[PDB]
Amino acid sequence: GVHRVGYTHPSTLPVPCAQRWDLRLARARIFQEYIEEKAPGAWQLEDERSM
Amino acid sequence: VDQTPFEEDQTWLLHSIPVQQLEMHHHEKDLQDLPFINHEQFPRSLEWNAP
Amino acid sequence: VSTGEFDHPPFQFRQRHTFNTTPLHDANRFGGRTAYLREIGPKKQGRRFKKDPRTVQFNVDVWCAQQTLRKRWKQRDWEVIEIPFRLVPREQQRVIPELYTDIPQMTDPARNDFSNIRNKVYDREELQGVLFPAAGAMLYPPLQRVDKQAMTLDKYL
Amino acid sequence: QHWHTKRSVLSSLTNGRTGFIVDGPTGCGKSALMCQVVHFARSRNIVTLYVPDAKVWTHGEWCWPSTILPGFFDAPDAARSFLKYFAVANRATLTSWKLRCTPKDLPTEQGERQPQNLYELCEWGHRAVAPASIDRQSVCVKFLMDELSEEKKLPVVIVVDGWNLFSHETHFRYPHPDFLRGLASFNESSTDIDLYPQELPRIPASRLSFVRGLNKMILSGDDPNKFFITCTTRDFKPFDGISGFPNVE
Amino acid sequence: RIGPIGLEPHQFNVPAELGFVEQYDNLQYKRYDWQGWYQRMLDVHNRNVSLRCRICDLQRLDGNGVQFVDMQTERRLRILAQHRVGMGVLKLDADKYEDQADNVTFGTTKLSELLADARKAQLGEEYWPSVELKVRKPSGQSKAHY
Amino acid sequence: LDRHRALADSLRAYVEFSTSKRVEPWDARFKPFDRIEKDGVYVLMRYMMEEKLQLCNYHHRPVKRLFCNIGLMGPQITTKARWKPYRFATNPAGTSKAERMYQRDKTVYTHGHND
Amino acid sequence: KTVVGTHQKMLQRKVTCFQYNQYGLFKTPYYRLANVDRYHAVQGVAGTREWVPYV
Amino acid sequence: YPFLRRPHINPSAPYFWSFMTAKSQMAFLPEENYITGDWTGKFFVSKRQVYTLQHATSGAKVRVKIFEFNSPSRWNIGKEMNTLT
Amino acid sequence: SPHGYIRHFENEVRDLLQYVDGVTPWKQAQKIRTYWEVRSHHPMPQFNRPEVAMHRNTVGLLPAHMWETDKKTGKVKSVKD
Amino acid sequence: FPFQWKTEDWYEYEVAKVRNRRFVFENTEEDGIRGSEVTYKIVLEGFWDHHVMKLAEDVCMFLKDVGRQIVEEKLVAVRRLLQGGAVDPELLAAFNCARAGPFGGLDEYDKEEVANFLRSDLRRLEEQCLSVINRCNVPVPGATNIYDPHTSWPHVEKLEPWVRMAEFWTSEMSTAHYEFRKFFRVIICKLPFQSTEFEKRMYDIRHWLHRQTSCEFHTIYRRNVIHDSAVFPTEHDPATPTTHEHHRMFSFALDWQSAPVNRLSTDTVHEGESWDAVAQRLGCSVGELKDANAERE
Amino acid sequence: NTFLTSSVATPPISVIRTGPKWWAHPERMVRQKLMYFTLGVDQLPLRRTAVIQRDLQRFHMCKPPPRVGDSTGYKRSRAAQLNTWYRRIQYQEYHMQHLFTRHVWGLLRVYPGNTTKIQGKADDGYVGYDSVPFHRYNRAPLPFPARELYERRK
RNA sequence: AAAUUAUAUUAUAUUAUA
Ligand SMILES: Nc1nc2c(ncn2[C@@H]2O[C@H](COP(=O)(O)OP(=O)(O)OP(=O)(O)O)[C@@H](O)[C@H]2O)c(=O)[nH]1
Ligand SMILES: [Mg+2]
Repeated sequence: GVHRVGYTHPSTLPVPCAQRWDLRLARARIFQEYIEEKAPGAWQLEDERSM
Repeated sequence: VDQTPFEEDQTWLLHSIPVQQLEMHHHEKDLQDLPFINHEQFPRSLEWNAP
Repeated sequence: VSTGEFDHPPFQFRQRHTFNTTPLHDANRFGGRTAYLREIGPKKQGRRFKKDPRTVQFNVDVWCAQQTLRKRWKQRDWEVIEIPFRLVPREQQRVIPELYTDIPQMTDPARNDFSNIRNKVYDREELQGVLFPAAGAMLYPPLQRVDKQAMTLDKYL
Repeated sequence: QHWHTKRSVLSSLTNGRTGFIVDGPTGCGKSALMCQVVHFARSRNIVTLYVPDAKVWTHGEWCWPSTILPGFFDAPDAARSFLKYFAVANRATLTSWKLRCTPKDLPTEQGERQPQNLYELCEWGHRAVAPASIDRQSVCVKFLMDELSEEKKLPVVIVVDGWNLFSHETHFRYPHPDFLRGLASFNESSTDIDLYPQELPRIPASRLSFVRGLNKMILSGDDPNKFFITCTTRDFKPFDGISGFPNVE
Repeated sequence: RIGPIGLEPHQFNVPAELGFVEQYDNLQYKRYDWQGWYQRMLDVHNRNVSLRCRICDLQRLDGNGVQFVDMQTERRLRILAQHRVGMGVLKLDADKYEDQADNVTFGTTKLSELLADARKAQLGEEYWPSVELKVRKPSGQSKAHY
Repeated sequence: LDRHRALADSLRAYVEFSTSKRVEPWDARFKPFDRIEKDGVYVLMRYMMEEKLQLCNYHHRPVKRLFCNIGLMGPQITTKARWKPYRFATNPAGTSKAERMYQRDKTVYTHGHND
Repeated sequence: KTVVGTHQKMLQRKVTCFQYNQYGLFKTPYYRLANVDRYHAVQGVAGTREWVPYV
Repeated sequence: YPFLRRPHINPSAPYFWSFMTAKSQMAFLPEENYITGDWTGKFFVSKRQVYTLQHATSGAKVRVKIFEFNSPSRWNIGKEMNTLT
Repeated sequence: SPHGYIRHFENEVRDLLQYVDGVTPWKQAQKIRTYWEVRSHHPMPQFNRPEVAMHRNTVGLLPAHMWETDKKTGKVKSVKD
Repeated sequence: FPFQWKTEDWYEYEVAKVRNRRFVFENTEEDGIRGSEVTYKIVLEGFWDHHVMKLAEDVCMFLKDVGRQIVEEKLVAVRRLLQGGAVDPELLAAFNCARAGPFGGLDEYDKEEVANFLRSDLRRLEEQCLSVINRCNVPVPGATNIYDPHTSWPHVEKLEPWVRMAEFWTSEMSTAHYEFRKFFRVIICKLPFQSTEFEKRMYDIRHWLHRQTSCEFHTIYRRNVIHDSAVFPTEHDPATPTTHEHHRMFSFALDWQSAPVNRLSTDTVHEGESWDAVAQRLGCSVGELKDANAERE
Repeated sequence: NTFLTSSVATPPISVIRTGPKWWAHPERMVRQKLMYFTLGVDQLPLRRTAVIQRDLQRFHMCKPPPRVGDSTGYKRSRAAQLNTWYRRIQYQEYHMQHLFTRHVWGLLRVYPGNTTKIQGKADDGYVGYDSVPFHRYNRAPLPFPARELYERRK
């Protein structure tokens, strides 16, 4: 349902590992990807006529 | 704070989502005017693979 | 394979509630989602989009995509947890490519496990040593698995 | 039917478990075998619990919170029908069932007799005027599951059609807390129940008092008396990658 | 095989493919006063340079003896380049500038930036990318205790 | 001089439409709304959803959204139970007539949003 | 991150003042006058059969 | 004919600010509501100029292509010249 | 020279923003107003749309002192200048 | 057999097969017709299908006799390089360039081992130059199949024609349906070396083409790319990490510099600094600091 | 039933002239048999309708041969005798479908469409929420809400 | 008075009256 998106630092985990959000941030740093803030999580609709 | 994609039909239906009213637009398919005025600059094949 | 309706009925003469014939905007069609696009009477910017074929086809494509999304998300009995490479089981100690990057990868062809790694779902009760090291009280009980070699009612004993 | 003599045999049959769950593809002989074993159990004068469809409990019409059980819920119509039909099915043995752990100060209208039997208890439960039956069924299901858990000498076969609906979440969801919090107006109260819908966490089956008593008999190992010969259902709608809208005709 | 060769231990040699299109008209736009802008249109329309490299060619030893791309380096490169990696081949289609020389310069720069970001998995385990397991909900045996 | 007072009158009619009470937007013929008022859904509206329906003045969209958010009878309620049509739920509270749909003043331009 | 708050609103007002000050800026969409014929004076409509798109 | 591509392009109470007006209120006024550069004076203004407070306050001349607005009021403020005619 | 999308024009966007901030004074840019800043002078600037929150419109939202109403019908019979 | 599958695997198969269409490595170090060093594709286009088919017989016969002459010129050089030669000292210095080898420390290759790595590569040139020459002597006019890669060099590959139809009035009376069309044959030339003599000869086919028949050229060649670990270093993450606010709209021009980042190669020595103290501050070895500053003692 | 709109009546000859499209559609004829099989009722006029139209669709693509001429009208009248015999059995199933469905809809508390008669509950044509505010052929004003044909407690 | 040329399918329309 309605929730808050979480983030765990690798310094807080018992085994450290690179997360996926900072990997996304590194990819956006490399390829200059615009990160939309107001993109809703409920609206993930595929173009099912083509896909 | 974000929302997950819904699982019931009544939450998708009763959510205030506007419908398409004016002419729809695509960021690359607007140079081509419409599917009937589909504009092609060069007559390359449709199975032309770029090297 | 699915037998639900996808396309919109075309534009023609105004249909009547007869045999093999439904009106063009009925509450039975598309769960009543044509109520947004109907005119009850038997301002041009609010009247022209209800009669355009591409507009109503895009709207029913959006509604069918919403139905496909809610049925794909109601299938989910799991969730994705970012687990480090060391504590993961042996089938996930490989280089897993991204989606639509390579051939759909089998899980383990050497150990006779021919199944997609992206559809693999692991039990929560078998990863309590990985997901919950701080509790130390065994918050979930161990899964009772049946003895397949035990003489039971299935084997006429 | 005589379990105390063949207890080791029945333990070897179930592999020590409380009963059997029957699974297979859809349209097999699952519910037919459930009706067959209800016939087998009730033809041999055994007290038998039969839930002929589990989707009247979990996927029911409406959900109501339990009156005496805090944090629990009830399906009132399915419980009224169950308390009617189980009583009229097993009246032969429930009238000889003396109430062991049952309070005798039950609320009782003028002209009605206080229940001294388990059949009398279910008759107190399901036979009532609305809306007093809505809390009477909650009290009756609680004390019926309490009275079932204490009997260790009479064999009670429990047959449920579709146990896979009692093992996951019932389709009811929790109410929004703004319903119980109270509002003065809708304009300035910081609420959105009238503006936008949202999906709250879904209620599991273990929060129903009927399935609470069932899981209390299952998990507690002090009941070598209840044999759960149940099955699953695969009655669900199809989905094969895409789905349009279902044609209503 | 053209290209520079690095002999220092901080310079790795990547054997890579470059694909590009040459197109000159010879029928109508071979010569007249239109020929300049038509040839410029053919050149800027063919501005794409496809830079391709196998990941197996990146799994060699560096100048310091350590392997260039290891398993965790390969995982971080696959995650940082999501759709640009396909069938064991990292491919970058540079279309940014009108000329193909500036496009291959930009593609070499982006390949080096992606490699330098992916090489962080050799620093420690905190740069190893996390495995995404589809962990199930608690089962009915666990939900019975609720 | 007439367009300004006409726009003011139409805006006043729209706000008095938004303030006033409506009839029940659900059909009392179809289940689960067909049941008696002493059992079922009308029990749960009486003790839990009474102030929420009284505050929203029984317009069909907030009543359907409160029935969505009450959770104890969804999601089958808003799909299986038939609701009154949009022009039929527009009618004010205590109408008891089908002529009242056409009795309202049509000189205003609220696009069907007047009593 | 560098430009936030009052600097962003001031920059948006300044670029709006720059955008309105350009007399003759072509903001006309392409499909309004994309039906002009070069050989004859007959005016067709793009989207119908009165116009061919390639030649 | 294609959808809403005609080259030659109403009272409503609940759709007053949303019918033939800009979608957002965050956006600024259009180009005809401001003076671009050095002008000798225009004979008429365009139909997309928003009626502001200073139209009814000052009231020098309002010429719309004709149309003469000599009755100033505050019920026109915030709306373009299309629905005012 | 960059080609295609605006994301490929990094230096040109910087030079354009620097030139726009260079030539434009702030005393000119003060005069440009948004739509709600003009609509605030309307006697009834704000009301809900009938798509989401139409039931939240209250009787205090009307500028009832700026018109004259009829006592029998309840309609507005005159408007104040 | 019979084939019955899950639908989710079929949904994943069909998207992966179309997205990986041009994710192909053409010039691989391998055997015959698959493996090569450079790949030339000459896309011929004309208005008639027999026009492009007769051109693709004219160009393939031309590039067969030219390409056999060039590969014979390379085969006569490779067989001289295999009879004997002197090892280049720059080639020997390229093998002894790394600090640590596979066996730990410096791997000192002599002139025997470096000439062995050169001989094993030139043995691959002979097996790949004979593969092109043998496929250039096969298509006699008695039996010719230039559409098969195993038979002829170069081979011709089919391409789908570009067809565009028009719907216009013949008057509101009737609708005419005329289609513009042009047909394509591509010619795949796979050479196991880069030859500018062949690229010059391939580019001048445009001067003797057929009537109303043009062409375009594709080239997929191998090129060495250097990843400099000093211009693009592998460093730790910063202490204050980046967020989504650094990746807003127009953060591509106002927040981020272009790659690479400029790092200072000059420094100034402070008051009490020595050779061991500057190298500690710069994070380098002391002997490495003196080699960059061999002018100053 | 969720079809509550006002409807248009059709003659029974136009229904049966559809043939395999709507009248003898095999999916529709199967679920008509499940209505009769649930009530413990033999499906004899429905089986009579299916066996006729099974053979009628089998030769429906063949062209009839030209008749060179007969002295008496006996083979032409026999071909017309069996033709009007097949219409009357299909007229009986057309009435048997509309008879039992309105009888089942009175049992399942199902509200029919506009101007539709259910023999037990609504002898007149039941109308609910029509676009016309009055009864179309009884000439009576409609109350709000719609008329309830059944009791309340489900 | 035969052979069948026959297309056939279903829906709509007006100053109710502004
Ligand atoms: N009389 C009888 N009928 C049977 C028997 N086995 C199967 N059937 C038939 O098979 C059908 C399937 O019965 P169910 O047991 O309800 O099917 P299911 O396996 O539960 O299918 P789901 O409900 O989708 O899980 C029934 O309608 C019966 O008519 C049997 O042993 N005796
Ligand atoms: Mg079953």
